[PDB]
This record gives sequence, C-alpha cells and structure tokens, in this order.
Amino acid sequence: PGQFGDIQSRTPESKDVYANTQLVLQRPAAGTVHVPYSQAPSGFKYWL
Amino acid sequence: YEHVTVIPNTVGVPYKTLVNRPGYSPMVLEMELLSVTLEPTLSLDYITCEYKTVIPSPYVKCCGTAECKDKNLPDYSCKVFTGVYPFMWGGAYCFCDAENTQLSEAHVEKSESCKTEFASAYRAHTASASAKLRVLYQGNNITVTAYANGDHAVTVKDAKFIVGPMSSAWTPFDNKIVVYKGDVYNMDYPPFGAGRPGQFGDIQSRTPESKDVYANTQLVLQRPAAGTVHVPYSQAPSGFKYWLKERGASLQHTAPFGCQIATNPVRAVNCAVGNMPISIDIPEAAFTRVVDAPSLTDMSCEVPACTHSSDFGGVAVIKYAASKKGKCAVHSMTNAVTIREAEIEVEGNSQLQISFSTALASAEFRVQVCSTQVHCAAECHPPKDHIVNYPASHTTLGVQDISATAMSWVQKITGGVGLVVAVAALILIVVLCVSFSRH
Amino acid sequence: YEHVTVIPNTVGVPYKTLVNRPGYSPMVLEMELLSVTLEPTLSLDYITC
Amino acid sequence: KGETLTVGFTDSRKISHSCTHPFHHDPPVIGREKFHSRPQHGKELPCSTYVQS
Amino acid sequence: CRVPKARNPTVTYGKNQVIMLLYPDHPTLLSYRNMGEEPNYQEEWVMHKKEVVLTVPTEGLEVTWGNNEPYKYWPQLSTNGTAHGHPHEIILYYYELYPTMTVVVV
Repeated sequence: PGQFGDIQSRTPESKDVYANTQLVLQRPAAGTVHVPYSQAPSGFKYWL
Repeated sequence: YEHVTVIPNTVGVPYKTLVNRPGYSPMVLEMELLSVTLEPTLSLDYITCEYKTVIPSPYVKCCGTAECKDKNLPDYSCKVFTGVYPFMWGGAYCFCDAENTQLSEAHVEKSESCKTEFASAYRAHTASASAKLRVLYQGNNITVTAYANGDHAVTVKDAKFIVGPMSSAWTPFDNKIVVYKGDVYNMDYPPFGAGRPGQFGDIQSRTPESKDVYANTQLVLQRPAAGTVHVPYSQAPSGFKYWLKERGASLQHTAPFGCQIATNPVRAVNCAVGNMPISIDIPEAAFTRVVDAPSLTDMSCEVPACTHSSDFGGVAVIKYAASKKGKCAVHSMTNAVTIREAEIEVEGNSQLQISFSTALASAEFRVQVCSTQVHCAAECHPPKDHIVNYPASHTTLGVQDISATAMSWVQKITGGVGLVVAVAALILIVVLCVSFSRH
Repeated sequence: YEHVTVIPNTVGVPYKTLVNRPGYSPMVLEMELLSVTLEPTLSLDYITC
Repeated sequence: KGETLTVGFTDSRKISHSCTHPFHHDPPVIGREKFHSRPQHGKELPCSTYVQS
Repeated sequence: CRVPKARNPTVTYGKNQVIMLLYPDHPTLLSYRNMGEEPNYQEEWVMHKKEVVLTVPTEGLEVTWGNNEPYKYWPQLSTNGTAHGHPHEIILYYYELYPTMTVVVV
C-alpha cells in the first residue's frame, strides 16, 4: 500500500486484479449518512 | 484482618497480592489502578489577552495653539504637532494655513474579546492526589475512589480501603503555569505590573472583569501625513497574539512519564511515577479456615508451552487430587513469573490450567494452591513480533542470576578453572610443607 | 508463520515437510509437483520451405 | 488568505467605490493539522466565532 | 470547529524500531515522546508522503499523528539468536536483548 505496484493486473484488459490498499471503513457521525474510510493513496500517482 | 501491600502507580496493569492469615486458607486479591489524578491547587495571578488601542478624533486647532493635560489611562500618550495644514473632501480644513497645530491622543484598553479569548497565569502549589482502584474481592469486581493521602478511607462490601500517601511528590506542573484553553504550559510569566511590549503579559489584569488594567505597548504618536487628519502611531503588536502563534507544544505532549494533561480543572492523569501503598480491612467472613477449605495432594505440574511474549504467553497444567469440591486461591512464589488467574476450582481427581507471563528464557517457579505447593519448570521461547501496543504483564529480568538454564557451560568452565586452581594450590601447599620441615 | 523448504524437481513424487512453530502442535504438509514447464522466449530468424 | 483587504460598493450613479488597506490575514491553526476547508468526517475542537446576532 | 483526521499510516516493525509511512493531504504535525523520565520530545511538520523511522526505548514510545489519538508502542524481548543450544547461540541471544550487560559480563 502507498507504493508502486499496490494494484496489479497481468494485462490492461484483465479482470484479475490484485489490490492492497489497507482500506478501513470508519464510523459515521453527527447524524450524517456518509461512509468515511481510511485508505492508502494510489502508489501509481505517488510514483509518477 | 488488616492487609497492607504496595503496588506500582502504572495504570492499566493488574497486580496480585497474597493475603496470609494463619489458620485460614490463603487468599489472593487482584488490584488494578484505573485512574490516578494529580490535581494542583492554583492561585490566579493575572489574565493576559489582546489589547485595543483607542484613538478619539484629533483636535485640529488652526491659527491658535493646541494643548493637552496628562491622563491616568493605562498607557496614555499625548502630543501636539505644529505646522499642520489638513484637508477635507470639500477643501482645506480652515481659513489660515500657518501656525496651526494638531492635538493627538491615544490610550490602551483591554479588548472586549478578553472575556472569551485569554490566557490565565497561575501559581501552582501541592496536588490533592486521588485514584480510582479496581479490586477483585471474593471473586467480585468492585471499585473504590479515594484521595492518595493515607486518609479519607472508603468502605465497600464492608471492606475498608485506604490508599496512599504517594511515594513520590513529582508533578508535571511547575510553580508557574499558563492555561490557554485546553492547553497548559510551563513558563516563567513576568510579574504583574512588570509586563514588556511585544511579549506575553504586555497587557495584564487580575480578573477578566476587572477595570484595573496594566499596559506597556510603547505607544508613540507620530506626525500625520501632510494634508491629512489621520493619527499615525508606532506600537508593539499584541504579545498575546504572538504567544498564540509561538506557543509550541503543551504539557499534554511534552510531559514526562506519559502524563495526560486536562483542564477545567487543571490536572495530570495517569503519571507512571513511584508507587501507592494500599491498606485493606478485610471482614472475617472473607476468610475460610484451613479445616473447612479443600486440601490437595499428589500435585504435579507440566508446561505444554512457554513464550516470553509479555502477554501471558506461558501455559501450565497442574494435576491434583482434591479431598473435596471447592475453590482454591492460586499465587506465584516468585516475582519472575506472574499468574493470570487469581483462583481456580478443584474437584476430585483432575487437572487445572493456568496462564503465566515471564521475562525468563527458561521458567523455574513454584505455584501455590490452597495449602499446597508444586514446583514447575520449562524452557521458554522468544516472541516473533518486535513491537506491541501494550505494557508487559510481567516484571523486569533484573540483575543477572536468573539467566537461562542450560548454563551449565558457565559452571563447567568455572569449575574447570576452579579445579585447576585448587590442584595448583594443593601442589604448592605440599611442597611448602616439605620445604618447611627440611632445614 | 513463514516456512521455507526445498524439494527436488522430480515430477510425480510427493515430499513432506514438518512445520515446527513452538507453542503449537507440529504441522505436516505434503507437496507434489504435477507439472514443471520451461518455456523459452523465441525470436524468429527466418522461414524455410 | 491574503495581505490586503478591500471593501467597496456601487453608488447611486452606478459608480464603483472602494478602499484598500493593508492587512495580514492568515487564520490560526486549530488542532494539529493545517486544512483549507472543513471535512465531511473529523473531530471537533474549541474555537471562537462571531455570533450573527 | 470541525477538524480533519489524517489517514492511518502504514506501520512495520523492526528491533526496538517502528517504521511509519505517512500519507498527509495537507501539512500535518507529527510528534512523539518517551514515556519514561526523559520524554525527549520531538516534532516535525510533514507536507508530503514520508517514511519516518522511530526508536522505541524500554519504557515505551508514544506517537501522535495529526489529530488522531496517540499510539503507544513497547518492545518485546525478541531475538534472531536463541537460548539453549550451542554456546555461541546463547551469547547472541543475550547480546541482542542486553548488549550492554552481555559485553560487560563476558
């Protein structure tokens, strides 16, 4: 997570996708209906 | 029966104390500090807040000469400027363009905002330390709250609890503290009436509502731009605003011993400093006579596994033959090994399982059960993990003497060298004896 | 727990390894190669006919 | 955030009027993070505001 | 006032060491203290993705990331060596855990 290769596939068209983003769902608060979460930013954008 | 023990002030860690009253079965009480609070007595010295500068319309007196008199306002300044020829939107202010003067005056007052946004400068003294203690008594989970001064005893379930005095008088708060909102800082704030410009305390009052205000802003009136009626001045910016930007870290983040800092009231929470004596008056009803208690025989212990993980990574199984069904207290006979369970149940011919935590590379300890002891030992393995989010349940390894077994290498080397010395000494002694007799 | 072993490349022959993790009952795994393929990367030089 | 403040209005003759005065505007940090807008999700801390009354 | 909470860092561990990879959106204050006699307080602002390596003392380390609740870390007595076995394995075991006493005693 947060590093190059965090998401991988063998070919651009492949449906077989590996992902490790450490996605964690967080609790909503103050009467809102949102779905907050903590996830590592794409390692691709960071690498670029 | 009065039982007195001492536990560390570390919060969130249980401790076991063995109650030994002859003629009665041994009892084990489990105690854990839930909260320790050190609340200092404070005396307010003064309030620091943002100041406002008050400038009444300038008096423009042309043809004649203006003058002013001294006033007793907190930082009053007055000056008269000559040779002024001011203009207004419709033209020159007045008829004559020579020998004119302008009267400018200004003073400093506390801002209305000082009622909401301010820092309080306090002197701190002693702290009324108190704590909330969890006690496992007769299998029941009960709590008490009392001052840690060896006084203010609290009785629960007919058991009288006295806590303290604290073994340490250390506090994160020094003699002079400043409390913004939820933040407390240790700083040597200036004496009241001796504040300095551009620095915290440049404007001071004893209370937020007080009309008695000290100010030192170095307010100096300057000559107005030609053709204008404005009143320029040079004044140090509020030291309060500078302080807010340059506050730095508060005690909540910098305090030693992991102290948590809270305000309203100001207090330090769960400081891991020193220890706390505890005295418990235990009712006779809580004691069972050894003749009435279960007795165990033919006891033996084995250890299926042991890891010194710092979280009860050891497990031990003890076989017993009970004289009758009932409950028995369990206590370690060493400080190197702590047993999680305070008590177990015994019935007929069976085995009990308990967990333990140790710093030892190899565990060698005795386990005491109702009127009996069993020696138990095994090799322990290291943990795979390096870091945990909890404090160790066991104590420190201590001074070398408790090192790993299979240390016979030390004894073999020491013995081998000691033997060589003993033999060499004997050879010399025999020769000296023969030499002595010969003349 | 990371367990590292080495087995022969002979295909159709099972090998067993013991996983020793202190505090836990010993585990035994059996591994057998069903197929091993060595696929060369080729570059065509020419066709003859 | 900016270094100057300008205020103005339109006249009855449709003439624009304004006044520019130097002013350092850079609000204090609330909490331990520097943010430019309030989040959908977060924590609440004490602060001071002006009441609309 | 409502304030944001910085993303949970990616955390890995070493010997008496905590390694964090930080993912700020905006400048975020990182600070930590020892939980013993000398807190050795340190702090820095992080304006970009950064890897920070912290040393954890016997008494434990407390780390605060932005507006998030503080993390506490304590070391375990882990080794690459082992107790028992060969004499050289034993020295390594104790050296790694108690490198100061091991050298003096030996």
